Order: sequence, then structure tokens, then C-alpha cells
Amino acid sequence: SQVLKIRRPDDWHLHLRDGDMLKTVVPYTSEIYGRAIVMPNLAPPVTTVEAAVAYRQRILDAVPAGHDFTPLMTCYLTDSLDPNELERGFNEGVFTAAKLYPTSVDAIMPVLERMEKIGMPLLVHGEVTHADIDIFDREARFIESVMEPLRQRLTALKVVFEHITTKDAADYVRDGNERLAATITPQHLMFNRNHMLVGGVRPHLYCLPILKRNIHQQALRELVASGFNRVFLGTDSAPHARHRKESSCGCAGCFNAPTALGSYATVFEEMNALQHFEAFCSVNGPQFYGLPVNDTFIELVREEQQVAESIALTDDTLVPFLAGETVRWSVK
Amino acid sequence: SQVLKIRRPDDWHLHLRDGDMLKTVVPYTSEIYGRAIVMPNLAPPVTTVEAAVAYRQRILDAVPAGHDFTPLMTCYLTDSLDPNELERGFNEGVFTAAKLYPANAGTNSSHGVTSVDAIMPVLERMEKIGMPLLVHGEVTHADIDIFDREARFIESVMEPLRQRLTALKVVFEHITTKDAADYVRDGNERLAATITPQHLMFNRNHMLVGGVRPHLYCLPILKRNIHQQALRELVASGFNRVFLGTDSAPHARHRKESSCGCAGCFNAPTALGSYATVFEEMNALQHFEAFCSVNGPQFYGLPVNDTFIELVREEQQVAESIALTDDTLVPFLAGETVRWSVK
Ligand SMILES: NC(=O)N[C@@H](CC(=O)O)C(=O)O
Ligand SMILES: O=C1C[C@@H](C(=O)O)NC(=O)N1
Ligand SMILES: [Zn+2]
Ligand SMILES: [Zn+2]
Ligand SMILES: [Zn+2]
Ligand SMILES: [Zn+2]
Repeated sequence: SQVLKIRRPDDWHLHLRDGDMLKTVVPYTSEIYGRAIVMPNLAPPVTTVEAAVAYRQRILDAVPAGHDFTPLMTCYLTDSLDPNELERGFNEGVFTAAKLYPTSVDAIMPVLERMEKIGMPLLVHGEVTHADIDIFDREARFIESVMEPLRQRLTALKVVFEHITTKDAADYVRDGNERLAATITPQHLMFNRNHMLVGGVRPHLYCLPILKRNIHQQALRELVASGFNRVFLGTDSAPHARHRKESSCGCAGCFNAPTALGSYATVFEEMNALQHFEAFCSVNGPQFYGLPVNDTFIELVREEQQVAESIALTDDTLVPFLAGETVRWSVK
Repeated sequence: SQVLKIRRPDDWHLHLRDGDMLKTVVPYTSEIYGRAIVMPNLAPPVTTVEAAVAYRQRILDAVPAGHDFTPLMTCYLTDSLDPNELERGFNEGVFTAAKLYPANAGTNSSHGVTSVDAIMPVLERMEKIGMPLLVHGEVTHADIDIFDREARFIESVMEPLRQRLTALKVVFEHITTKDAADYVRDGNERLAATITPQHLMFNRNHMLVGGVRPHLYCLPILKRNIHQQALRELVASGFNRVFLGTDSAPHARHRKESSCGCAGCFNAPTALGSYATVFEEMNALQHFEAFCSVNGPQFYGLPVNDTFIELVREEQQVAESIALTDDTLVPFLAGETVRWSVK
């Protein structure tokens, strides 16, 4: 019965893969989201304007007719990356942002200084990866040893702290300035590590940064519920074939594009914070990125839908996040 | 190449399953170990003397010719278990010990315990008659973080239980934390513990960095490195109330590598050489025999074995998998080169 009408959302953190997997997964995004930040961690990564242009067109080829969907491309920051290439792609409207995955930050200072100069946002997967650092500590450690020093050196740089998973990060972002923002996935709001590990190990909940203890989940839910306007929707939908997930060494990533929007609606509703839902989905991100809000509207209805058990691929299947479960809100 | 001769070891914590799986896995234990504590968590559990006798015989049936192996049976403690039944199985040599799994108010009375308070008559009887209690020491309340569940058990269940029943002999099975190592180190002659090879060799990073590794997923869950190092320090100390219990806990590959992977490591094939590796790395091989072959017998009041086996420090590859009637088992350290194996 209950219906919620919102400005059409965008997805500020998305993995669309390539080839046949791209063809399968794009429609789950393009049907709902006006735009998405398309991450560059292909094999090999998207590190040139030419590669981004070709990749954008492959994405466009896979968008069903009638979906007004625009992929916002990103550059995978590397050592060899020429700041001129990055800026050129930015000036041509090819690169919307650049993504920093965990030789060093100091090594790419010139590139980062060009981003600061030209007003290009930096998207950060904020974990330090030293073998001596416990996997649950990697996010907190990044803040202290990389994020804060970076932000102090490059005070005009716009940074999105992607897919935050900790109270540490929530507090850091809450207390930051207008040049710092964050995305939060549906899984990090809905679950904590217990959901992944109690009663069985659930690789479909295994993703990076890893699900944390419940106090961290709670800090994230409180952050979105507060109306803080520098957190916004980023699914980190990160699809892997079923048997790459269900294996002796399961890949990290939740395929949550089919279920994310309704899952977010549930969280905000549970937090008595639906008054802040639209801004999270459809306004905060555009504002931070300096892009217009979408001028179309969609409706969610509070009617239970069962999530498919699997989605066919050319070979193997894809298991969606929440496969077989019931979702409380669906897109009308 | 170095040789380590030891008195034949025993495994003070083992899952042998039943049916065809039992037939497959028994030999990995019987070839090496003189005795093993056979856990009772079959479907349905072993909660009666009659079931334990029949299960014992099925295990004996599956022992290859010439292996000198004796299964030591246990009773699964449940709300509905008659203390007279437990006592009678103990008096008749059927039950060597009883096993307490985590309490849960929603458990069927025939399959487990709702609260420890609710099985006091049975625990009192065990105390009375000198039967040891083997504890899987975790609290499983939904609001407790899985990594805290062992430590929470110590405070909430173990310490009060031992304070209530002062004569009760307890094994803290498969300890995984510094909390438990400290608690056991500081306890009295009536408290002991077992430790698995995986909890000595690995921490949670090994299960989660670079990919999720269901063959390292077991309960109690692997903990932080500080906990691993505490365990290693405990065994290497020579402390004599910690002993070998593999918790070898086999599941079909398809049940491990699934959307909801079962907990347990099939470590029977590789455990003994893995313990030798750990003790050697800790410069404590002089304590290795006692851990494997002496400390458990002394705690249980049973004789030490008077035959010997030899480990040899010659590199070997572990099988990638072991065939079952249907599907396959993936052993602990599958495909790896190990340092020590049984001659
Ligand atoms: N989140 C994940 O667990 N995986 C992502 C990468 C990432 O966002 O770090 C992927 O591309 O597979
Ligand atoms: O408590 C347990 C049970 C065991 C099993 O599978 O029997 N496996 C485990 O990992 N630990
Ligand atoms: Zn990331
Ligand atoms: Zn990502
Ligand atoms: Zn156990
Ligand atoms: Zn066990």
C-alpha cells in the first residue's frame, strides 16, 4: 500500500565488468539510476582516455532502449599515469573522477596535485594492505596513516571516502569539511560480520572493506539517518560468477544492483529517517560532484518481492544479494 | 633427514561422522592414533547408551586390518537426558565423557540444552561419579559478536559452573583465544584444554585476506593474531593440561564451497605433522610428545600408549582431495608441501 515518490537516483559507486557480464548486469542499473560512477578496475584497468571512451561505448551498447542512463567514467590511478592524460580526459568530459585503490601516494603526488588544481574528485578505497595489519583494522589504519596526511597536504582536493564500513570513518566524515564525502553500500547498513559468519560462512556477503562488528554497522545507520548531507548512495555492486564466489577462495563483492534501492528504503524506514532518503539517493551526490539533480521521478511501493535465486550468465549463474529472500520495498 | 619418534598419540577431540563418510575418514585416524574421543553430534545425536554401543561398532567395522585403534565414546548432553542413563553408560565403559554444546533456548529438548542451569542434575551426577565434561565453550546469543563468543562463555558459563561444581573435571575444547589460554593456564588440576592444528597455524587473516577460504572456516572462529600467538605460546611452554585434539570435522566439498559453507576442517590426514611443525617453529619439540601422547591420558586417568610412531622431516605434498562415494573431501593443507610426515 504505502508509496514513496523520489527524484530518480544515481549510483555513485558501481562495478559493471566487461563483455558478457557487462551485458547481463547493466540493465539492473540503467532501468533505475539516471547516472552511475563506473569503477575502472577492469583487467587490465582503465588508465587512459582511449580505454575509457571504448569502455563507455560498450556500456552504452548494453543499455536497453528507453533507459536514460549515463555512465560517468573513472580513471584507475597508477604509477605511470601522466597527469596530462588524466586532465585531458577530465577536460574532454571522459573522466568524471579518479579512483585510488590501496607503489605509494607520495609516488603519485603530481597526479593528485593536478586533480586538486582542476577540481577533479578523488575516490578512495581507504584500506592499508600490509600483511601485518588485521583485515578488520585496515580502514581505521588508512585514516590515520594516509587519508588525514593526504587531506592536510592537499586542502582543496575533493575526496569521496568510498564504501565506509566503520564508526572510525563515519566519525571522520561527519566531522570533516565540505571537501570530504562518503558512500555507503546497502550491505554495510543492513548487516554486520555476524551475518556473514554465524551459522555458516556466506561468501555472497563477503566483500571489501570487510563487514565489521555491529557497533560499526550501527554508526553507519546513524550517520545516514541523521540527514548528514555528504553521505550518498553508492552500491558497490560488484558481481562475480556463482562458482567464483562459492569456491575454495571466494571473490570479494556483492551483486546488489537488483536489490539496493529497496534495501536502502528499508534501512531509512527502520531508522525513522525516510525524510532523508531522497537526498541520500538523489541529491547529496550531485551536490558534492557539482552535477544537476535528475529531473525525473520514480516510485517505491512497500510490497514484498522475493528476490530471484539466480540470474543467468552465458556460463554459470550470478547470485544476487539477498537471493531468495523477501525485500520489503520495490520499485513501482 | 630428522626423525621424531614419539609414543603413539591419541586424538582427544574427533568427528568421525557416520555411514560412508565414516568409512572414508576412519583410516586417517586409526592408522596413527591409539585412541580418540569420538564426538556425539550425529543426526540424530548420540544421547543413549544403546546408540553409543552401535556407533562404536560401526567405527570398529571401518578400521583397517591391523590398526590398533579404540574409539572412546561420548554422550551429547541434552535437556531430556536422564542422569541415570549417563551414569550407566559411564559405569559400563560406554561413555568416556559427555559433551556440552552451546545452550540455546530454542533447541529441541532431544537435541541439546536450553540453558546450563536446566541440566544441573546431569552435571551434578558427572561431578559425583568423576566423569569428565567436554565443553564447546561459546555463548550463541544473537547479539554477541562471533569473535567475542568464547571469551563471553568464560565469564558467563565456565567460571560460575566450576565455582558451583568444585569437583567437576572439565576440558575446554578447542580453545582459540588468549582469554581461554590464560584461564586454563591459571586453573587447577581439574581444568584442561585441547587445541587444533588450524588454531595454532592460522589466524582470521588467513581465512579472509585475498579471498574467503571456507576450508579454514570452523567453530570457534579463527581469531586475531594475538590469540593465535597466545595458543602457540601455551603449547610451547610445556604446560601439561593442554593436549592434542584435532577437531577434525569433515564435510563434503560441495557443502564447504557453497552459499552457506559448513564449519569444520578435515585435518586428520595432516594434523600430527602440523603440530610437529608448530612445536619446531616454537623451539619446543621437547614438549611435543607430552602434548600428543601423555597429557591427555594423565588428565583422563588412562594409560599412556606403549608403542611408538616416527615422524620424519622430509617434504611431502598433501593430496588436493580425497574421494568420497559421492563428491570429495578437501583435506587441511590440501595441495601444500608439508615439512613433517609420518614414516
Ligand atoms: N567490493 C568488493 O569486494 N569488490 C570490488 C572491489 C572494491 O570495491 O574494492 C570488486 O571489483 O570486485
Ligand atoms: O563445533 C564445531 C562442530 C564441528 C562439526 O562440523 O562437527 N565443526 C566445527 O567447525 N566446529
Ligand atoms: Zn573498493
Ligand atoms: Zn568498488
Ligand atoms: Zn566444538
Ligand atoms: Zn568438535
